[PDB]
Amino acid sequence: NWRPQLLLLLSMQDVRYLNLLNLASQLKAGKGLTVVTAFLQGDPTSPDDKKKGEQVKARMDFDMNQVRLRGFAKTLVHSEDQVRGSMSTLVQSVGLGGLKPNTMLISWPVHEREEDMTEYNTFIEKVHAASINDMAIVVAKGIIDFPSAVFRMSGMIDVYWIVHDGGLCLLMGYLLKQHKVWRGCKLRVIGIAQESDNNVKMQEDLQKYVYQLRIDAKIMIVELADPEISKNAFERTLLMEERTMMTKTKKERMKALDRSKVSKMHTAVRLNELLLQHSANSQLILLNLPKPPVHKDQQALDDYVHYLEVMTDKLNRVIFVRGTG
Amino acid sequence: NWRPQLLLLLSMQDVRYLNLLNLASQLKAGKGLTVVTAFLQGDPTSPDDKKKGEQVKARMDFDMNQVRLRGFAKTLVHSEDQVRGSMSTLVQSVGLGGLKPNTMLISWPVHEREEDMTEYNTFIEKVHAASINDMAIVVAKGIIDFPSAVFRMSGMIDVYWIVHDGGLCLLMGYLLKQHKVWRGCKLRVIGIAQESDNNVKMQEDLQKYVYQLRIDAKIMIVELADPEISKNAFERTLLMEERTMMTKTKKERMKALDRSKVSKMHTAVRLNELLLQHSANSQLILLNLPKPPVHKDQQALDDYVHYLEVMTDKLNRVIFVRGTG
Repeated sequence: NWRPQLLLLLSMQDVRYLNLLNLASQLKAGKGLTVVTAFLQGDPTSPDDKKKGEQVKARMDFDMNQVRLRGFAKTLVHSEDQVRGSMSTLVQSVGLGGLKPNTMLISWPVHEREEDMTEYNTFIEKVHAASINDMAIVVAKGIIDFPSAVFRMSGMIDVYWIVHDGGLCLLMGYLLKQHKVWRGCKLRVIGIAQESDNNVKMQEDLQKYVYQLRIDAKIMIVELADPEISKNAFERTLLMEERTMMTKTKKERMKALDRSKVSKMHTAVRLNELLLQHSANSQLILLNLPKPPVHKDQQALDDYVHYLEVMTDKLNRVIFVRGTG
Repeated sequence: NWRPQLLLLLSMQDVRYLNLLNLASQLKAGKGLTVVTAFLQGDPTSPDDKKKGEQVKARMDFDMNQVRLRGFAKTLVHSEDQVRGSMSTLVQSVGLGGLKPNTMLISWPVHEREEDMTEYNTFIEKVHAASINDMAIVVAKGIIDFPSAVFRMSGMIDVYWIVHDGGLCLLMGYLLKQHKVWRGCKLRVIGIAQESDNNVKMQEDLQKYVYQLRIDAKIMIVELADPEISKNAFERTLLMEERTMMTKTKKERMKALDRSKVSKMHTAVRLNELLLQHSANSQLILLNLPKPPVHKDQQALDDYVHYLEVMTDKLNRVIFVRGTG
């Protein structure tokens, strides 16, 4: 009976903003209390930037009211080279006064021009900040944009349950299904079977699970080692590896790290082929968000983001979800 | 009938910490709700630094309990190069959950070894952060240390009322006078008369003021242009200026800026002579905190701090106070 209490993080300078408000409102369906915080780059000691920030806050309060999202907004002014500590401090200090959000909601980072680099470069920090402060995190990904309360969807919502998460992905999909925007859809729960798993038992146990929770969902089990999917993904990967192509203890440590990199890339591509085969036309896909790298290198962030962009390439809407423990 | 609701800021690594708790407790006398935040330098994405931070928080909760200061504590982990944005963000975001501190309490910054430079270099930022977020600020200065509830003081508390502050300095002194530690003292309100002020009228009007507020305070008016004080300060300044000694529009702009620097230094020294003449043996001195520089240069901070250190040199305990407007 746990439900998300949301904390939205945004960077200010329009589409991703209103999309995020719409998703937040549909998750909450008028209940709860949501905190929306916008980060505005400027001088935190300047009165002119302060009232600029309170104009933004007023505009955000109006918007929340329009999408019928119950809560309040807050603007935070930071200087450019301090966005990192300002964000992580907000997460540690939110609800010093009483409320405590248990769920962070953010947008997938953009990284096409130089303006976006502050939001791209803090992505891993935000993911770590959530789990370290006992919050789930939700990451919305999509250039195909998100419906408002004016629309009625009725296609597929696919929950891929491929990690032990206590059913967190499933809860998010079930919660959307309760809102009128998504109520018409068909919920599907897709398990991915490894070579040693028992597909029939996975199907039966998932069916008994949703039956006992009285959830109207279809159950499907797909094979990660599918011959066709594996051949296709391998051939695709080799072509990708050629584009971006344009003593003993530390030796073998180097080989092992490269091995795992190549292996992780082949896996991402195989997952993408599987998602395209089964959910190319799905209106919503919910996935676990994998553990981010422990290291702060720029290559580590670039690799993490690329892994996930490759994995979810050419899909419509993806929501990544990650809990705490 | 306004009263301060405190927010203490500390940097962690012992004496200044407990001194600050004692002053906070004496201002509040068991009432209100106080937030104590400690800044711990580390990795905000590291679990090991997180539970380190919660040990500190537990130790602080115990200490507040001992000095009978009602409220709670919070530890914030930041990296070293992000202390600036982490502090200013805490001030903007404290009481997102309900409570709203209206008064920041900090310690005068230390700047003797390289460990202190993070706290010294954020001093002006903290002063601006308070006023921009509609908070008064209180700055405790003293190497001669502060009494705990075990002691009874009975010397002089001198409120220098030399700026239009709505009586904020006086309120702070009156509040201490209500606590048993300071109740035995004699409160003195000292006005400083410029050459064109009318000393007799200043005295009469201050006496009628405290009479109508039913405050037991003595009233004294001193002359800033005192011949002896002015001669002494001038001779002292010339000696100081020799130690640290070891087209037309921008020309005159340069001369004017140097003029005001030399003039500000002579004034600081004159004020210090006046405070030593009248309050050398006072147990507590309360002063307005002057507007900090608008510029972020390192020389601007160095000059601001030096001005105030020169002004309050060789005194026992000084509390600077600054409101909002």
